[PDB]
Amino acid sequence: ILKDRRKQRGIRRTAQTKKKRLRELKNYLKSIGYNESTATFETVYSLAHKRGYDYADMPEEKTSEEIEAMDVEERKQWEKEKQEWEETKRNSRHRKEVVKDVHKAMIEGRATEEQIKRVERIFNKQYRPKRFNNRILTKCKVEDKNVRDLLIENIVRFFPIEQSEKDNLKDAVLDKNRREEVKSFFRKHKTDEHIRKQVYDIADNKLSGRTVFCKEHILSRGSALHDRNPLSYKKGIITRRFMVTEIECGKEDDVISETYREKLKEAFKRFDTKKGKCLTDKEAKEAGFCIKKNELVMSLKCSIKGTGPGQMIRINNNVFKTNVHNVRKNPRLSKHFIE
RNA sequence: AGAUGAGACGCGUUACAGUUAAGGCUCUGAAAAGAGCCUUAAUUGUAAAACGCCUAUACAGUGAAGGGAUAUACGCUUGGGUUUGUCCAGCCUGAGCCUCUAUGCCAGAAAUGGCGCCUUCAUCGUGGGUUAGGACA
Repeated sequence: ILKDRRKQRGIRRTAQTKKKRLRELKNYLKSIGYNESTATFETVYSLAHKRGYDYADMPEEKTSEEIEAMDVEERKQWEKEKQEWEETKRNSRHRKEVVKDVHKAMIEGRATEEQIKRVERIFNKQYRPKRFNNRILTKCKVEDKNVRDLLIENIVRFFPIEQSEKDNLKDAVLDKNRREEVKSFFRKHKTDEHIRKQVYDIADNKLSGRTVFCKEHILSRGSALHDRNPLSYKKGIITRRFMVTEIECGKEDDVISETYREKLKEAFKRFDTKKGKCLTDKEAKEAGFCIKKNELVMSLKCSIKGTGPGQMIRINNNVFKTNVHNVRKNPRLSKHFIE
């Protein structure tokens, strides 16, 4: 399964793009004349980390009659999109706000309007171009959404009625005004319910125009090295910080902080707990815990068990858990081991 | 009835540094208390998140000029980097080309124009691509 590979790819490329734009903003603000120790630079640079989300303002707008229409998978995916939008907007700002703090900071530093527009360009510049439209190349190009009229021609051609009302049905379905007329003939002649969902799927132009033939005949130890999340390794004790929700009920004794361990124990005692499985977020939130500003549940340092210094490698500041362990040490990771 | 692919916004982890709150230790002081160190949590700032391989004939920015459907490329053909002991997928890209495919944004009923986009020159720098997926050894 390559879905986790795609997720890691996206995180990697997003971090690289953020590196590129921070480097360009750093270079341009140095080229203006004020490098450091001037409060315009710290303000604008700290704004640049959290630049905002104007590109997808109100993403995937949809009406409730459409929410009642699609399949279970698509409506669960749309609920995921709605939850993603709600979760980001509590921590994301729209970019026109971030532009406003950039303007405030740069006006406070008596800069020119051309410099403000140039910083605006650096903030809005797209580095890796959105190249998405023609990506999947499932081909029968060797003969052995842009196909709308051909597709309804394939659907309607099996109806017993004569060709002229087939053309009128085609003209009714390609035009968005005449949908009630399609319901009129669709009540008039009783076909399968698969025919309604299919025909009104071309009427709503989902991704079905690419799964198609050529137009003339429409008629372990392999790749991964180590764990994703860095661990903390200081003076011989190995720990990693966990959120309270993420701590499983069977692992409460592993928390290094004693007082929060007792509070988690009486949290499991006060509320109904499931023995040894992961505990819920809002279920944990009602008990006595300090709240965070942004994500709204605290974090507690936890001890990692079962592994030790025999696998730990150090790439820059981070310390990871090696997945392959001994290959005799692995030659690719042989230079980064701790001992 | 299901799967490959692009671009960000965010969250989370780690390192360093600062601040606040709570706790512990030491010194000083007649005492109130003052100072310093350590632990936990919250908050802020900067940085890292494959190892590596390839690329300076490259990559990126700015300005000017020209083109922009008689056109470009996420396309085709043929090569290359990732690439190894060998072969792929995916991504990125050189040359030719418009045969298939794809062709964004804004104003305008439209014609059309302006942005995005492509090429050249000058200037400024060092930057860019791919790496968590497989199969045979």
